[PDB]
Amino acid sequence: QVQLVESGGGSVQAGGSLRLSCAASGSISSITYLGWFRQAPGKEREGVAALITVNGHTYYADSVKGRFTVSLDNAKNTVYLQMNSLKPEDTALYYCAAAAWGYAWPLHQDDYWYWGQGTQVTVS
Amino acid sequence: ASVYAWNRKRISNCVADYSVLYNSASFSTFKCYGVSPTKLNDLCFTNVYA
Amino acid sequence: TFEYVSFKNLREFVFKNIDG
Repeated sequence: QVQLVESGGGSVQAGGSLRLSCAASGSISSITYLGWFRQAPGKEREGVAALITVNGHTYYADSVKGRFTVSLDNAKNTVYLQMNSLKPEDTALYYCAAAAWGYAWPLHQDDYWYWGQGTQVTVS
Repeated sequence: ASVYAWNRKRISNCVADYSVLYNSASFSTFKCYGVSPTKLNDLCFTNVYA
Repeated sequence: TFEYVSFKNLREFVFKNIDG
């Protein structure tokens, strides 16, 4: 019942900047938790960014700590993911996920999420 | 408590606020089944064993 | 599963158990 549309991807060099987005449509007030995923070629899809919609609390992984920021825009109904200080280990497919049951740090693939279509982010 | 002795304690005839739990800034795997945690504070149910 | 705190005198009472 919740549809996620994500964009903002593209190719940028090392040390550059990007800014992903993920718009939500449907039962918006029931969604309590937005988490950003990342699946490298040859690696499992892990948890990178986390954001409670009700609380505003942000949780970040240890490989992206001090570089990655997540923000919520309730007026435009779209969660953001600003990419700062990029390194070439970030070449992966990124996914935005929504939860209507609560928050769980660390992110897990086997939980019930509303999955998007994924955006390619390529850095070199 | 222990897991060989997790007693079925009855806390009754009072009120439990849950809005400080979301602002406790320490929860890791906060999992609510059935009903959403947004609609936990306003509506309650029987058998509130812990 | 409860607790409470409360000839010349005639302490009348009437008790009813309906609808649980």
